[PDB]
Amino acid sequence: GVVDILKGAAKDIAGHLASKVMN
Repeated sequence: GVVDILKGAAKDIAGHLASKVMN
């Protein structure tokens, strides 16, 4: 289940990062 935790983390990190890409 570690993946769920790790991946769930990338979502928050990559989420904010990719947020600027959408523009």
